[PDB]
Amino acid sequence: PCYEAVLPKEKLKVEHSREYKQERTYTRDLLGPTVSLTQAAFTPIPVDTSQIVLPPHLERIREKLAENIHELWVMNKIELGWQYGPVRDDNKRQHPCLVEFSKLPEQERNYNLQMSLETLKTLLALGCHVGISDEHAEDKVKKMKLPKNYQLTSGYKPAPMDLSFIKLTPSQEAMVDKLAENAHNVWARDRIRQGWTYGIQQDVKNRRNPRLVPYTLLDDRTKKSNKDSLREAVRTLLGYGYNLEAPDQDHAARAEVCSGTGERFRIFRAEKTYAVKAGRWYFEFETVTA
Ligand SMILES: Nc1ncnc2c1ncn2[C@@H]1O[C@H](COP(=O)(O)OP(=O)(O)OP(=O)(O)O)[C@@H](O)[C@H]1O
Repeated sequence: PCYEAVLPKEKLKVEHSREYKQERTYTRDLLGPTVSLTQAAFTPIPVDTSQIVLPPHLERIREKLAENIHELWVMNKIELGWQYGPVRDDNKRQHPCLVEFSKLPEQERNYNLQMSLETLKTLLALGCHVGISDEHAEDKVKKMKLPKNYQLTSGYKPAPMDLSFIKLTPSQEAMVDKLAENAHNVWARDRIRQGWTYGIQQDVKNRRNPRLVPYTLLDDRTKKSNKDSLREAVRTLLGYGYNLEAPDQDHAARAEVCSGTGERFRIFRAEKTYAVKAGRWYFEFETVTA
Protein backbone atom coordinates (compact mmCIF):
# COMPACT_ATOMS: atom_id res chain seq x y z
CA PRO A 1 0.00 0.00 0.00
CA CYS A 2 1.13 3.52 -0.83
CA TYR A 3 0.77 4.65 2.80
CA GLU A 4 3.83 2.54 3.68
CA ALA A 5 6.13 4.95 1.81
CA VAL A 6 5.53 7.88 4.18
CA LEU A 7 8.68 9.07 5.92
CA PRO A 8 8.53 8.59 9.72
CA LYS A 9 8.33 12.17 11.00
CA GLU A 10 6.23 13.54 8.15
CA LYS A 11 2.47 13.01 7.91
CA LEU A 12 0.59 11.90 4.81
CA LYS A 13 -1.31 14.75 3.16
CA VAL A 14 -2.86 15.33 -0.26
CA GLU A 15 -1.53 18.65 -1.58
CA HIS A 16 -1.53 20.45 -4.92
CA SER A 17 1.05 19.11 -7.36
CA ARG A 18 1.90 22.68 -8.38
CA GLU A 19 3.01 25.42 -6.02
CA TYR A 20 0.32 28.09 -6.44
CA LYS A 21 -3.36 27.72 -5.56
CA GLN A 22 -6.34 30.09 -5.27
CA GLU A 23 -5.87 32.58 -2.43
CA ARG A 24 -5.60 36.31 -1.76
CA THR A 25 -2.99 38.08 -3.88
CA TYR A 26 -1.32 39.72 -0.87
CA THR A 27 -1.32 36.44 1.08
CA ARG A 28 -0.03 34.42 -1.89
CA ASP A 29 3.32 32.85 -1.05
CA LEU A 30 5.82 33.25 -3.86
CA LEU A 31 8.26 30.34 -3.91
CA GLY A 32 11.76 30.11 -5.29
CA PRO A 33 13.55 27.06 -6.68
CA THR A 34 13.17 24.19 -4.24
CA VAL A 35 16.08 22.04 -3.10
CA SER A 36 16.58 18.61 -4.63
CA LEU A 37 15.27 15.68 -2.58
CA THR A 38 18.43 13.59 -2.77
CA GLN A 39 17.64 12.33 0.75
CA ALA A 40 14.53 10.61 -0.63
CA ALA A 41 16.62 7.60 -1.70
CA PHE A 42 18.45 6.25 1.36
CA THR A 43 21.58 4.95 -0.34
CA PRO A 44 24.04 4.18 2.49
CA ILE A 45 27.74 4.67 1.79
CA PRO A 46 30.48 3.76 4.30
CA VAL A 47 33.93 5.29 4.17
CA ASP A 48 36.19 3.13 2.02
CA THR A 49 38.96 1.58 4.10
CA SER A 50 40.14 -1.58 2.29
CA GLN A 51 43.10 0.32 0.81
CA ILE A 52 44.05 1.53 4.29
CA VAL A 53 46.80 -0.36 6.14
CA LEU A 54 46.84 -0.68 9.93
CA PRO A 55 49.87 0.84 11.70
CA PRO A 56 52.09 -1.58 13.65
CA HIS A 57 51.20 -0.29 17.12
CA LEU A 58 47.51 -0.77 16.59
CA GLU A 59 47.91 -4.13 14.86
CA ARG A 60 49.79 -5.63 17.80
CA ILE A 61 47.56 -3.92 20.38
CA ARG A 62 44.18 -4.79 18.80
CA GLU A 63 43.98 -8.51 19.64
CA LYS A 64 44.07 -8.05 23.40
CA LEU A 65 42.21 -4.80 22.75
CA ALA A 66 39.58 -6.80 20.87
CA GLU A 67 39.20 -9.41 23.61
CA ASN A 68 39.13 -6.76 26.35
CA ILE A 69 36.43 -4.75 24.57
CA HIS A 70 34.48 -7.95 23.91
CA GLU A 71 34.46 -8.58 27.66
CA LEU A 72 33.57 -4.90 28.08
CA TRP A 73 30.34 -5.18 26.09
CA VAL A 74 29.50 -8.53 27.64
CA MET A 75 29.50 -6.68 30.96
CA ASN A 76 27.39 -3.95 29.37
CA LYS A 77 24.74 -6.53 28.52
CA ILE A 78 25.18 -8.21 31.93
CA GLU A 79 24.36 -4.85 33.53
CA LEU A 80 21.46 -4.55 31.08
CA GLY A 81 20.24 -7.98 32.26
CA TRP A 82 21.97 -10.50 29.99
CA GLN A 83 22.08 -14.11 31.15
CA TYR A 84 24.25 -16.97 29.95
CA GLY A 85 22.47 -20.11 28.76
CA PRO A 86 23.01 -23.31 26.78
CA VAL A 87 20.29 -22.45 24.27
CA ARG A 88 20.90 -19.86 21.54
CA ASP A 89 17.64 -17.94 22.00
CA ASP A 90 18.37 -14.42 23.26
CA ASN A 91 14.66 -13.67 23.72
CA LYS A 92 14.45 -16.77 25.93
CA ARG A 93 17.33 -15.26 27.98
CA GLN A 94 19.84 -18.00 27.09
CA HIS A 95 23.09 -17.61 25.13
CA PRO A 96 26.64 -19.03 25.41
CA CYS A 97 28.32 -15.63 24.87
CA LEU A 98 29.60 -15.44 28.47
CA VAL A 99 32.51 -17.76 27.61
CA GLU A 100 35.89 -16.38 26.51
CA PHE A 101 36.75 -15.37 22.95
CA SER A 102 38.38 -18.73 22.19
CA LYS A 103 35.39 -20.55 23.69
CA LEU A 104 33.09 -18.08 21.92
CA PRO A 105 31.42 -19.44 18.77
CA GLU A 106 33.76 -18.94 15.83
CA GLN A 107 31.26 -16.91 13.79
CA GLU A 108 30.56 -14.56 16.72
CA ARG A 109 34.31 -14.21 17.32
CA ASN A 110 34.76 -13.38 13.65
CA TYR A 111 32.06 -10.70 13.91
CA ASN A 112 33.74 -9.13 16.93
CA LEU A 113 37.01 -9.14 15.04
CA GLN A 114 35.88 -7.41 11.86
CA MET A 115 33.99 -4.89 13.97
CA SER A 116 37.14 -4.15 15.96
CA LEU A 117 39.07 -3.94 12.68
CA GLU A 118 36.42 -1.75 11.04
CA THR A 119 36.13 0.52 14.08
CA LEU A 120 39.90 1.05 14.03
CA LYS A 121 39.97 1.44 10.24
CA THR A 122 37.17 4.00 10.51
CA LEU A 123 39.08 5.76 13.29
CA LEU A 124 42.10 5.97 10.99
CA ALA A 125 40.10 6.96 7.91
CA LEU A 126 38.49 9.67 10.08
CA GLY A 127 41.60 11.82 9.69
CA CYS A 128 42.33 11.33 13.40
CA HIS A 129 45.79 10.01 14.20
CA VAL A 130 46.07 7.99 17.43
CA GLY A 131 49.19 7.09 19.38
CA ILE A 132 50.00 5.46 22.71
CA SER A 133 51.01 7.90 25.45
CA ASP A 134 52.90 5.52 27.75
CA GLU A 135 53.01 1.88 28.80
CA HIS A 136 52.06 2.71 32.41
CA ALA A 137 48.47 3.38 31.32
CA GLU A 138 48.20 -0.30 30.35
CA ASP A 139 50.41 -1.59 33.18
CA LYS A 140 48.10 -0.04 35.79
CA VAL A 141 45.23 -2.36 36.70
CA LYS A 142 43.60 0.02 39.19
CA LYS A 143 40.43 -1.94 39.88
CA MET A 144 37.31 -1.34 41.95
CA LYS A 145 35.59 -4.29 43.61
CA LEU A 146 32.22 -5.52 42.34
CA PRO A 147 30.07 -8.28 43.90
CA LYS A 148 31.03 -11.80 42.85
CA ASN A 149 27.42 -12.97 42.63
CA TYR A 150 26.55 -10.04 40.36
CA GLN A 151 29.68 -10.73 38.28
CA LEU A 152 30.12 -13.58 35.82
CA THR A 153 31.91 -16.89 36.38
CA SER A 154 35.31 -15.74 35.12
CA GLY A 155 37.50 -14.24 37.82
CA TYR A 156 39.03 -11.57 35.59
CA LYS A 157 36.71 -8.60 35.98
CA PRO A 158 36.82 -6.55 32.73
CA ALA A 159 35.31 -3.50 34.49
CA PRO A 160 38.08 -0.94 33.97
CA MET A 161 38.93 2.28 35.79
CA ASP A 162 35.81 4.41 36.21
CA LEU A 163 35.04 6.52 33.17
CA SER A 164 34.56 9.81 35.05
CA PHE A 165 38.35 10.18 35.25
CA ILE A 166 38.55 10.20 31.45
CA LYS A 167 37.12 13.19 29.59
CA LEU A 168 35.28 13.48 26.27
CA THR A 169 35.91 16.63 24.25
CA PRO A 170 33.42 18.09 21.75
CA SER A 171 35.75 16.76 19.06
CA GLN A 172 35.51 13.33 20.70
CA GLU A 173 31.71 13.54 20.60
CA ALA A 174 31.94 14.61 16.96
CA MET A 175 34.02 11.57 15.99
CA VAL A 176 31.70 9.30 17.99
CA ASP A 177 28.82 10.67 15.91
CA LYS A 178 30.63 9.91 12.64
CA LEU A 179 31.70 6.46 13.86
CA ALA A 180 28.06 5.70 14.69
CA GLU A 181 27.09 7.03 11.25
CA ASN A 182 29.57 4.66 9.58
CA ALA A 183 28.45 1.67 11.66
CA HIS A 184 24.81 2.41 10.80
CA ASN A 185 25.69 2.71 7.11
CA VAL A 186 27.64 -0.56 7.13
CA TRP A 187 24.76 -2.38 8.84
CA ALA A 188 22.27 -0.91 6.37
CA ARG A 189 24.38 -2.00 3.39
CA ASP A 190 24.64 -5.46 4.95
CA ARG A 191 20.86 -5.77 5.05
CA ILE A 192 20.61 -4.35 1.53
CA ARG A 193 22.89 -7.15 0.31
CA GLN A 194 20.70 -9.51 2.33
CA GLY A 195 17.77 -8.09 0.34
CA TRP A 196 16.08 -6.13 3.12
CA THR A 197 14.25 -2.93 2.17
CA TYR A 198 12.68 -0.12 4.15
CA GLY A 199 9.09 -0.29 5.35
CA ILE A 200 6.78 1.55 7.69
CA GLN A 201 6.32 -1.63 9.75
CA GLN A 202 8.76 -4.47 10.38
CA ASP A 203 7.99 -7.60 8.34
CA VAL A 204 10.55 -10.41 8.59
CA LYS A 205 9.00 -12.38 5.73
CA ASN A 206 8.92 -9.29 3.49
CA ARG A 207 12.37 -8.15 4.70
CA ARG A 208 10.81 -4.83 5.69
CA ASN A 209 12.42 -2.87 8.54
CA PRO A 210 11.72 0.76 9.52
CA ARG A 211 15.30 1.15 10.77
CA LEU A 212 16.57 1.17 7.16
CA VAL A 213 16.48 4.97 7.27
CA PRO A 214 19.10 7.76 7.23
CA TYR A 215 20.78 8.06 10.62
CA THR A 216 19.45 11.57 11.28
CA LEU A 217 15.96 10.15 10.71
CA LEU A 218 16.64 7.11 12.91
CA ASP A 219 14.90 6.59 16.24
CA ASP A 220 16.46 8.36 19.21
CA ARG A 221 16.46 5.12 21.21
CA THR A 222 18.77 3.22 18.87
CA LYS A 223 20.68 6.47 18.31
CA LYS A 224 21.51 6.77 21.99
CA SER A 225 22.08 3.02 22.43
CA ASN A 226 24.69 2.71 19.68
CA LYS A 227 26.10 6.14 20.57
CA ASP A 228 26.74 5.14 24.18
CA SER A 229 28.26 1.81 23.11
CA LEU A 230 30.74 3.51 20.78
CA ARG A 231 31.20 6.05 23.57
CA GLU A 232 32.65 3.52 26.00
CA ALA A 233 34.57 2.02 23.08
CA VAL A 234 36.29 5.35 22.31
CA ARG A 235 36.74 6.23 25.99
CA THR A 236 38.54 2.95 26.68
CA LEU A 237 40.51 3.55 23.48
CA LEU A 238 41.85 6.68 25.19
CA GLY A 239 42.22 5.29 28.71
CA TYR A 240 44.34 2.44 27.38
CA GLY A 241 47.15 4.93 26.70
CA TYR A 242 46.42 5.62 23.04
CA ASN A 243 45.81 9.36 22.72
CA LEU A 244 44.17 10.63 19.54
CA GLU A 245 44.04 14.13 18.04
CA ALA A 246 40.87 14.97 16.14
CA PRO A 247 41.01 17.11 13.01
CA ASP A 248 40.05 20.66 13.90
CA GLN A 249 36.47 21.78 13.30
CA ASP A 250 36.44 22.59 9.58
CA HIS A 251 33.29 24.51 8.61
CA ALA A 252 32.79 24.67 4.82
CA ALA A 253 29.15 25.60 4.28
CA ARG A 254 27.72 24.21 1.05
CA ALA A 255 25.53 27.34 0.60
CA GLU A 256 22.81 25.04 -0.82
CA VAL A 257 24.25 25.17 -4.34
CA CYS A 258 22.46 21.91 -5.16
CA SER A 259 18.93 22.66 -6.37
CA GLY A 260 16.24 21.25 -8.62
CA THR A 261 17.27 21.53 -12.30
CA GLY A 262 19.74 24.35 -12.98
CA GLU A 263 17.46 27.19 -11.91
CA ARG A 264 19.19 29.57 -9.49
CA PHE A 265 16.27 31.94 -8.84
CA ARG A 266 12.78 32.90 -9.97
CA ILE A 267 11.76 36.49 -10.75
CA PHE A 268 8.27 37.82 -10.04
CA ARG A 269 7.08 41.08 -11.61
CA ALA A 270 3.91 42.94 -12.46
CA GLU A 271 2.61 43.20 -16.02
CA LYS A 272 4.46 45.57 -18.34
CA THR A 273 1.28 47.60 -18.94
CA TYR A 274 1.32 48.85 -15.33
CA ALA A 275 4.59 50.74 -15.89
CA VAL A 276 4.68 54.02 -13.96
CA LYS A 277 6.36 56.98 -15.65
CA ALA A 278 5.46 59.72 -13.16
CA GLY A 279 4.11 60.20 -9.65
CA ARG A 280 5.15 58.87 -6.27
CA TRP A 281 4.59 55.17 -5.61
CA TYR A 282 4.99 52.63 -2.81
CA PHE A 283 4.68 48.87 -2.38
CA GLU A 284 5.66 46.36 0.29
CA PHE A 285 7.61 43.09 0.26
CA GLU A 286 7.34 40.59 3.11
CA THR A 287 10.22 38.18 3.80
CA VAL A 288 8.83 34.86 5.01
CA THR A 289 12.36 33.41 5.12
CA ALA A 290 15.69 35.22 5.18
N1 LIG B 1 26.99 -8.83 19.19
C1 LIG B 1 25.72 -9.23 19.07
N2 LIG B 1 25.46 -10.39 18.43
C2 LIG B 1 24.19 -10.79 18.31
N3 LIG B 1 23.08 -10.20 18.75
C3 LIG B 1 23.36 -9.05 19.38
C4 LIG B 1 24.62 -8.51 19.58
N4 LIG B 1 24.53 -7.31 20.28
C5 LIG B 1 23.24 -7.16 20.48
N5 LIG B 1 22.48 -8.18 19.96
C6 LIG B 1 21.03 -8.30 20.02
O1 LIG B 1 20.57 -8.80 18.78
C7 LIG B 1 20.12 -7.71 17.95
C8 LIG B 1 20.91 -7.71 16.66
O2 LIG B 1 20.25 -6.84 15.71
P1 LIG B 1 21.08 -5.97 14.68
O3 LIG B 1 20.33 -4.77 14.28
O4 LIG B 1 22.46 -5.70 15.29
O5 LIG B 1 21.30 -6.96 13.46
P2 LIG B 1 20.92 -8.47 13.09
O6 LIG B 1 21.75 -9.38 14.00
O7 LIG B 1 21.05 -8.73 11.64
O8 LIG B 1 19.41 -8.55 13.58
P3 LIG B 1 18.49 -9.41 14.57
O9 LIG B 1 19.32 -10.36 15.37
O10 LIG B 1 17.75 -8.37 15.42
O11 LIG B 1 17.49 -10.11 13.64
C9 LIG B 1 20.26 -6.44 18.78
O12 LIG B 1 19.16 -5.56 18.57
C10 LIG B 1 20.30 -6.97 20.22
O13 LIG B 1 18.99 -7.19 20.74
